[PDB]
Amino acid sequence: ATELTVQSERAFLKQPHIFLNSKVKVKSTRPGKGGRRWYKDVGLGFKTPKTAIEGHYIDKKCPFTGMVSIRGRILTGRVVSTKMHRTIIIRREYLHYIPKYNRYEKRHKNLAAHVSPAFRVEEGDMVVVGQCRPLSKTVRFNVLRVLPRT
Amino acid sequence: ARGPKKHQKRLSAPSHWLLDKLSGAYAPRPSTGPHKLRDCMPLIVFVRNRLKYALNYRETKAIMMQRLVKVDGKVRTDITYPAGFMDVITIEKTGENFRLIYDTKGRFTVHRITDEEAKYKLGKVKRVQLGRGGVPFLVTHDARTIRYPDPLIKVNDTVKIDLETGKITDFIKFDTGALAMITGGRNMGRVGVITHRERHDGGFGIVHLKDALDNTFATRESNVFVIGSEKPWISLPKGKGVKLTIAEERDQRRARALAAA
Amino acid sequence: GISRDSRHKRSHTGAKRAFYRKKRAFELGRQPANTRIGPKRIHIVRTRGGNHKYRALRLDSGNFAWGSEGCTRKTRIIGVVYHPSNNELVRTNTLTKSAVVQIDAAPFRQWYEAHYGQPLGRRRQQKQGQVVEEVKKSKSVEKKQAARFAAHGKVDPALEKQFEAGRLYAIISSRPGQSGRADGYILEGEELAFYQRKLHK
RNA sequence: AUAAGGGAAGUCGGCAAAAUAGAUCCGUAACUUCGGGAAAAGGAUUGGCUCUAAGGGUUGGGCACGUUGCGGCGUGCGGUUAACAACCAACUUAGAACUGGUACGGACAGGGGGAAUCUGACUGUCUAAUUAAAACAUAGCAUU
RNA sequence: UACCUGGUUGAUUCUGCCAGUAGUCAUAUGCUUGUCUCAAAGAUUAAGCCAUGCAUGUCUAAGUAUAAGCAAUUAUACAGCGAAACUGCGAAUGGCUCAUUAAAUCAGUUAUCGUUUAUUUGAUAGUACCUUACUACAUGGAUAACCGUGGUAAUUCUAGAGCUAAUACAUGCUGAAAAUCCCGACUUCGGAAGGGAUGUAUUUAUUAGAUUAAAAACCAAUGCCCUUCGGGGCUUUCUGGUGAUUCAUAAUAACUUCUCGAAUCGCACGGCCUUGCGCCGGCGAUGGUUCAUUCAAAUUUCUGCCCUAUCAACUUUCGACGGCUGGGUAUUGGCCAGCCGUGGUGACAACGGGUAACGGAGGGUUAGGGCUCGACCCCGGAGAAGGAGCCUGAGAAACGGCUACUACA
RNA sequence: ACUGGCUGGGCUGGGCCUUUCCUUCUGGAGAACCGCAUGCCGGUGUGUCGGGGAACCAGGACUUUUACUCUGAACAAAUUAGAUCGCUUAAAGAAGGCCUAUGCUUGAAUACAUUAGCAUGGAAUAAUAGAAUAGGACG
Ligand SMILES: [Mg+2]
Ligand SMILES: [Mg+2]
Ligand SMILES: [Mg+2]
Ligand SMILES: [Mg+2]
Ligand SMILES: [Mg+2]
Ligand SMILES: [Mg+2]
Ligand SMILES: [Mg+2]
Ligand SMILES: [Mg+2]
Ligand SMILES: [Mg+2]
Ligand SMILES: [Mg+2]
Ligand SMILES: [Mg+2]
Ligand SMILES: [Mg+2]
Ligand SMILES: [Mg+2]
Ligand SMILES: [Mg+2]
Ligand SMILES: [Mg+2]
Ligand SMILES: [Mg+2]
Ligand SMILES: [Mg+2]
Ligand SMILES: [Mg+2]
Ligand SMILES: [Mg+2]
Ligand SMILES: [Mg+2]
Ligand SMILES: [Mg+2]
Ligand SMILES: [Mg+2]
Ligand SMILES: [Mg+2]
Ligand SMILES: [Mg+2]
Ligand SMILES: [Mg+2]
Ligand SMILES: [Mg+2]
Ligand SMILES: [Mg+2]
Ligand SMILES: [Mg+2]
Ligand SMILES: [Mg+2]
Repeated sequence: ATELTVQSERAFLKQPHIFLNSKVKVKSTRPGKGGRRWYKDVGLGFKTPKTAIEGHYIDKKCPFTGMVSIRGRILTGRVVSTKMHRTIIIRREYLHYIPKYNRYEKRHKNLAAHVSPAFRVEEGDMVVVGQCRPLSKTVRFNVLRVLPRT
Repeated sequence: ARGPKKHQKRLSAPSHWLLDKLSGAYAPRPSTGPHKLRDCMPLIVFVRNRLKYALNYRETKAIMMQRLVKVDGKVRTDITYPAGFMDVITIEKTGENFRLIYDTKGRFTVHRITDEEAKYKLGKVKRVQLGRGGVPFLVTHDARTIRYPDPLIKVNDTVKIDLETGKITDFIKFDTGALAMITGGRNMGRVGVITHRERHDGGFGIVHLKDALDNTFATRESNVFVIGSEKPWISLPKGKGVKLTIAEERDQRRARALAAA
Repeated sequence: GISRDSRHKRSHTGAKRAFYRKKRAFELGRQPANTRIGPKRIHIVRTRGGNHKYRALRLDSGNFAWGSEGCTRKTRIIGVVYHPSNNELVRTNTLTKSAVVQIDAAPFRQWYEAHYGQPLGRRRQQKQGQVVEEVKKSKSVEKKQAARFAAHGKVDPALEKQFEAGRLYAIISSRPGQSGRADGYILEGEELAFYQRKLHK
């Protein structure tokens, strides 16, 4: 994503329990242990994006550098709107079977998901989403990977 | 609904209890305890409906009052006490011991066992870790917790319990080539040897077993009950849990009937 | 009373829901308690499951921690100076979590004098009003103290002026409405400089 | 100019008097030549004191040399300050706490409204000194 | 059991409807009525109104007994049965009904690494010092039942006077060592006497919670053994779990109108010796901190509900879509309070209006495909004339619990 | 009671070579084939053989994606179909039976539901992506 500055708000944003002003200097490879930026890997064969490791953004809803875990069902859909702030709307299509007429009909549903600043998503992109804890009234999913465009 | 329920309506009880649909409107409603409500064997049902020792309900609670019968070596004083898989009930006065174990048709049956070897059990571990103060501990399927275990023992294994001192005498690893019995699902009573295990990331793996008659079958890991690697430690009931189909079942009943008379 | 269910809201399509059931014992709410700085006053409340909570109405002291050294001493609170949520809360001297406050530096200065044998933030030398010296009854202390001073390091320039005045800025990290405690740590460095830049401009 | 209770029972007839009245925010029917009716009808707020927020102007931005006595220039050549620093200036709008004999467009200034019928389309004009109207005029139409 | 017949015309063949025929765990009604196995029944119209009687209490050898209570007469503190009453638990389970309700309830399938949890079952807590000491061979005041004296036509209404109990209420000490971090009286420069703290609960800050190919080279600080006296080396403690966490757990500096770490009760009768009311010693009721389990509960992912367009755009006054900081709740969350963006659903039927609509398992009718019913014995949800508010308690927004209004009485 | 046979008919495959055949690592485990000592009469049980390395197991790395179909797991008691037992038959019920017993023994099954969700094999039929300003594949 494109963010001009990290601190552009009334309060100060910082990762919880990450001590940042230490008198003694020690260099460690561990992300959060030594006192530098913290990150981990969610799993399910999903690789942490490179932009996360060196980025400076602060987010309490991103699956990376955040306090949210990815667990539950994993879904796919079609992106229809990405012009609001830190939230996307996805459309999923399927076929319902009517037994009496022995043929199908198409149906669709709309879904809302949270997009991390690590990724940059535009219209007409392939996405994979995973279940998470309630982040809002109608937001319960998080994007994990964006497939290349056709 | 303003709290938890305390009554269980007859015609809704588990099928393997074998309760007649007539002669009353209610069921024993086993009390809370160490075993799951869905798959348990109430002591009143076992004593009255299987052994036929007590005619009806009224004297059933009188029978326990003399403390003659005990389970797992410890006396229990509630009539609706949930007994379960592998549990051993001991009656000193008559001189025999019973273990609650599934038959080949998926219900509890009476099974005589010898007194000298009927004094130990074995159960699967649910989770292993260190508790307060750094002391490791494990909990089995019958709510037995034991601290300071063998560090090689891991989750999903089974451990042999003395039942008198609660010490870890022996254990069985969970791997291919072991002999297991299924404890949940439709495949009740089968006995097989673990062939191989393939896991799916995200939970709910499946395992494939094979019967003595070259049959093949699969079941969830939560439903497998390993009782040995070879020469199972416990004494299996008649039929060894092989589940011959109806063709041989029909052949054998007339075959033994004609042989006897 | 107050209810915290979502039934009375309206669905995301704009539809209006219909009456379903009366209010339930759970999903309830409680009257907020606005903590203020003054003589201590705490009330007990019997919460769900038979436990208890503590409504804090007035407090005057709490634990605050110095980051690098790692010491926590009980002291008194001077006043609240900033709150990211609402400005009217700030001046009325009402205290909640994540409230920037100002604290007395006497206990920390005395502990600093005892732990390290050097003076911190003294521009009263022009007045010489409170000059006093006590003979120290040993010689083994200097090698340990100079080792600590030469190893640990020196304090940043921002913090001694605050100790000279005797007041320090801090951020509350406790839950006054939930636990009845005002706890935090003294804030310093670039994170301090952000607040100093915002406070007076 | 003011009047207890009733509120047009007075009278040819509500003649005279009373009631509503500024600004901000809600809400607004039948009918219609779709422009109106509409300020329709009908409701809420309005002081003092102490604060917060928003709406502007002016002057400054790198090297590399040559005249003129640290400065105005002459130039050549890079970057768009992740917009900073100082000074100057009137009013208009929104929000909060406290306060009072619940009062606050405190004097002045300042629309009563609704349901229908007859008649002329409307604005306009005339009997100066008893009649301002349904009378006259008007655009439109038709004829010689 | 995959079936048809009568009716337009002077006569004929068709489309087309009217009539006949059969089933119904489908209701009402008429005539008639001997026996055997089983037995539904004020749902439909009025979720309209109710006289009368009942529907929730409870004791063991084992919480509290001075009944001017009975019965015996081994217990001069008692010992049986024990009225009454205090205390503990249940009374939130059962039973009835279907008014409202059209993504609401519900069904199948997932989840709680986002919470509470009576009871049952299994494990589990050196009060370091306070308070030399308060007594530890054991702390301190009320109250019931009760005697006796009253008020009102009236109730499961009560006053004042005199006594006494707790497993009611309120306080409070006794079986060890090692260890840890500060301060250090002391000076020789290496060291060293001594002081204090440290169970558990609560809240905040900080540290550890390792990996999974190897070989050198210095520099600074700068360890032993062997020893030739220059040196040769150099070898090296543990560290759990999930697909995934700030997880389980450990350590440091402090804090608290602040918990717990046992002043309870009864039936069976033994051992030692310095022989004193001396010491030690076995089975069970009523508890108690944390973990595990059981009965669960609240939220939560996906798909699936009748007719209607003479319902086509809806939502944000006074949250409608999302971001940030907080408050509140057992916890997440526009649930609420402030600031900043302008969003969200729809012809793939949104929104609204009707329903003589509780949903499902399922009933009736059959070649197959279907049509229709489902208040009602099984599961889930809601209600007790209509609205709201609340105490006790783990659990209630309870009505065989209380408060207030409206209508009846 | 009942065995052989028939280049019997197939039927389901499982290997091959045809320009195609089948990705990949580590670790465990571990036989076969030849041979050995001793037993014996050219190999074996020894195996505490070595030139070994079928097959398996536990773990790493990649593979167009849907629709579709086969086989599994999970899923309610009751009900429907349906097996057994002469309540004197039957509607029902899950009971009972056996010489003579101061005893023994069994049943109380099974398939379907069918929408959505979770795995496995097949790769026709119906959609989708890939190298053209090479921004393409390999060492
Ligand atoms: Mg899991
Ligand atoms: Mg008057
Ligand atoms: Mg008057
Ligand atoms: Mg009037
Ligand atoms: Mg009149
Ligand atoms: Mg008159
Ligand atoms: Mg007038
Ligand atoms: Mg008006
Ligand atoms: Mg009008
Ligand atoms: Mg005002
Ligand atoms: Mg006015
Ligand atoms: Mg007329
Ligand atoms: Mg006119
Ligand atoms: Mg005139
Ligand atoms: Mg005039
Ligand atoms: Mg009725
Ligand atoms: Mg009624
Ligand atoms: Mg007694
Ligand atoms: Mg009805
Ligand atoms: Mg317990
Ligand atoms: Mg008590
Ligand atoms: Mg749109
Ligand atoms: Mg209804
Ligand atoms: Mg029903
Ligand atoms: Mg029900
Ligand atoms: Mg209720
Ligand atoms: Mg109520
Ligand atoms: Mg009643
Ligand atoms: Mg009730």
